[PDB]
Amino acid sequence: FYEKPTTERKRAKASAVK
Amino acid sequence: RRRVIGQRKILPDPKFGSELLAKFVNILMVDGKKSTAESIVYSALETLAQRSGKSELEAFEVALENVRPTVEVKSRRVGGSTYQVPVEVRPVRRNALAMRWIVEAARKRGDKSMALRLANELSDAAENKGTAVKKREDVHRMAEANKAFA
Amino acid sequence: RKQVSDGVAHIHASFNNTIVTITDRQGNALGWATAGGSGFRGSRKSTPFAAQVAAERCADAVKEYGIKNLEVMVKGPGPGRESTIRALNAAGFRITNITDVTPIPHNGCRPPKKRRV
Amino acid sequence: QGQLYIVPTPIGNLADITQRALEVLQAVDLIAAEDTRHTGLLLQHFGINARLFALHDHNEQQKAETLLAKLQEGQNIALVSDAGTPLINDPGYHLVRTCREAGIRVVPLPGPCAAITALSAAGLPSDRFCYEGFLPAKSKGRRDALKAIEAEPRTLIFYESTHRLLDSLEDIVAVLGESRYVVLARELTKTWETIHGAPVGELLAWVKEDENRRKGEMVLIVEGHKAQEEDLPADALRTLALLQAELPLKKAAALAAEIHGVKKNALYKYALEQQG
RNA sequence: CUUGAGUCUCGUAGAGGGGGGUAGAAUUCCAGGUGUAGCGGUGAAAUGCGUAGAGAUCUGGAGGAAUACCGGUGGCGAAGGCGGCCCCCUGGACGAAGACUGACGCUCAGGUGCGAAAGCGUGGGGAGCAAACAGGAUUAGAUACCCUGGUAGUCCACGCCGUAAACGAUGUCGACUUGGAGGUUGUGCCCUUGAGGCGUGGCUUCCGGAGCUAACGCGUUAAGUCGACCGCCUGGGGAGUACGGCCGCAAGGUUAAAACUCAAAUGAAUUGACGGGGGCCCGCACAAGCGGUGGAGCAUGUGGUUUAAUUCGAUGCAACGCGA
Ligand SMILES: [Mg+2]
Ligand SMILES: [Mg+2]
Ligand SMILES: [Mg+2]
Ligand SMILES: [Mg+2]
Ligand SMILES: [Mg+2]
Ligand SMILES: [Mg+2]
Ligand SMILES: [Mg+2]
Ligand SMILES: [Mg+2]
Ligand SMILES: [Mg+2]
Ligand SMILES: [Mg+2]
Ligand SMILES: [Mg+2]
Ligand SMILES: [Mg+2]
Ligand SMILES: [Mg+2]
Ligand SMILES: [Mg+2]
Ligand SMILES: [Mg+2]
Ligand SMILES: [Mg+2]
Ligand SMILES: [Mg+2]
Ligand SMILES: [Mg+2]
Ligand SMILES: [Mg+2]
Ligand SMILES: [Mg+2]
Ligand SMILES: [Mg+2]
Ligand SMILES: [Mg+2]
Ligand SMILES: [Mg+2]
Ligand SMILES: [Mg+2]
Ligand SMILES: [Mg+2]
Repeated sequence: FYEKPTTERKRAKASAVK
Repeated sequence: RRRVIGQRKILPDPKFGSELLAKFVNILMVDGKKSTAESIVYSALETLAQRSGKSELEAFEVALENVRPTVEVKSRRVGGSTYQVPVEVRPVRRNALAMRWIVEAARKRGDKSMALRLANELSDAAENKGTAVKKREDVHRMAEANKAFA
Repeated sequence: RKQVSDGVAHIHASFNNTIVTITDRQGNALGWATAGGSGFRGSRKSTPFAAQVAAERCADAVKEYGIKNLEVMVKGPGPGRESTIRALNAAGFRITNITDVTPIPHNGCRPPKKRRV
Repeated sequence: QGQLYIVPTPIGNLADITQRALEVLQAVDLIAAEDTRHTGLLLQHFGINARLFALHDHNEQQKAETLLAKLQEGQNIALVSDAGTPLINDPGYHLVRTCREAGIRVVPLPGPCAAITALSAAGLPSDRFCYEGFLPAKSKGRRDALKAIEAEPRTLIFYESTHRLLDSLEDIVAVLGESRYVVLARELTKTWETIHGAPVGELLAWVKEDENRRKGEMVLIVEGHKAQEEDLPADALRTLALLQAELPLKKAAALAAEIHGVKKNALYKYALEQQG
């Protein structure tokens, strides 16, 4: 896929920063 | 931990500098029994020449060569869990760890007083007896047997 | 044989094997060793121990040239990254600098599909 | 302690069941079945009630230990399949092996077998035969399998599905030749039962004449290779062709003859004929 | 008539679009030098590559594809989407101060245009990737993940296809309605001393009041209070299927039912089991030791054999020197 891991990593944007 | 500290400096034995004899009983101090061992070592070695046929001068450390371990168990936190990971025996625990478990089974194993236990249990090592030697037979279970996961 | 006395050590570290080579300033190889070529075999024996064994074997093979100072280059990751470094340093060698030359791509070619295990 | 029973089931005609099989089915506590629902319907037709266990090849081994534990507890387990008898292209090998190695009695029962039923009415020598089951679904694999058994002198039994009958027949024509005699037995013990024997080319042509003739389940009986030694070994010819591709013709023929220990003149003539 | 909507002047940011150039890294291949038995892969292997010299290292060359760092809940675009740098052509938006036209406006069935990826037609290109496929391994045999290769496809020019969980599951436009914390672009004033303070715009992220909501939750960027217009829905399955019409080279797309059958289908949220998602706290649970059982002979008791009985009960964690 080579794109799903990028989306998964970007999902963590809202983990604890905002 | 970032850095590690070594062992605490301890003065030697003025009599003969026998660290093994001092560590045999110091770790086992209880109920002020140090005086008993201090007064018993000389009295025992005075008559041990005829009691066991040998003097506790050069034969006191001739059946303890196998005591010195090569691998020891260390609780190390790796992979998010504790594990043994047997590494080379560092001087911190190469002898102290093995020495602390010698009188753990030869303390009151058939005498009413420690007058003859301490000397006899070690003198019997010259006659394929004793327990300090066989203690090393248990550390091999977790060392050189699980190299796939260690 | 040429007694150049100066060279550079190239290390190629991989998840399955490690390669150590010695060359001169003009890129001319003189000796090499590999973890799989030093008695070890299989990924289960690709530990840094095999890497240091291969480094020691390469050092022994190249000692004939009388090299003393080496510049060491690291290529890619792998368990045998620092083990090879210490193994070759201990074999009577004067380290100069550690250079990381891993070929990082600037998103040029699509990487192979990743494993699902 | 309890024994395992290998009880065959009808191959399409309910009336083709044995009385002992019915008694065993009613006399056991658990029935391991390929598809519980199917067996359940069959049991209902005979008015038999018992426990059903989903045992198929996908989870065979996984549940083999559980079945072994149940048997050791003194229970009696009967193994059945959707049709015919178990262990013949049907689940049961791992369970039977585990039971045998664990010291558990195995009681087989006679019953329907599609291959045997087809062979009985095949009209071909039955003294010796080789059962091969299904053929590879891929063209390359099917061709390789057919080539491997081209020289087999014994009668060959194969299983076949309506989905790939035409392709399998075409592959057989290409590999074994249209001169071979083949018998196709379809829908045995059913209303549309039909057994037709003919040369492979004639058979194929007849089958293609109507789609109705390739519907249902099928069994193929292939006459064994004839006892003719005039033809030279095929491996020598293949080696000669490969060496010709890689090396000159004369050296290729000499090397092939040397390795295979056969006359060089015949190989050279065959190579020249093929080249021409 | 000028407030709505537009035009002119100045300036601002922008992966907005089309076309042409060019730069660096990397992969693959070709060739040369040094060098010599392994390399590659895996949980372990094997297929594969290598003495006609691989892999490693160096030094040239060819080619295609994509633009590491910057890079950000950053920016632009009506949507789909848009990331090296430069040039040419070109669209939109915003801010200061004016001048101008004077309702020129909003929404839109049909209609027209645009429209991810896959796919199709013609002709090129093809490094890496990769459906299909081949082989290896695994299995009694399979399938399935796993490994080695590998063809379309992926790229370009033209034409067709017009479908997505094409989503913010929120149609477009306008007005009114408590507040905080940011980000990003303007602009006016105070010593811009500067980063700052005072204000005034556009876009955008988070929390939250009234209000709303089945609840979740939304909350000035509304799912709040209203107004204009358009599209769409009224049980679940049948079914976005059949027939017909239109479109298409094809794949198919669009419009779109009925018979028959069920008494449910469904949304939100609550309570507990489950759990390995996880984290945490405990208990010789584990860790580190002490002593035993299992090793051998006895005694007791149990399971079984025999017997006329070897009475019966517990006989997985909760029985076997137990009832007794
Ligand atoms: Mg079925
Ligand atoms: Mg079956
Ligand atoms: Mg642009
Ligand atoms: Mg512009
Ligand atoms: Mg173009
Ligand atoms: Mg290049
Ligand atoms: Mg925008
Ligand atoms: Mg006027
Ligand atoms: Mg319309
Ligand atoms: Mg495309
Ligand atoms: Mg096609
Ligand atoms: Mg095309
Ligand atoms: Mg083409
Ligand atoms: Mg295969
Ligand atoms: Mg693959
Ligand atoms: Mg490949
Ligand atoms: Mg749609
Ligand atoms: Mg989208
Ligand atoms: Mg929608
Ligand atoms: Mg919800
Ligand atoms: Mg809110
Ligand atoms: Mg609502
Ligand atoms: Mg309905
Ligand atoms: Mg349709
Ligand atoms: Mg139609």
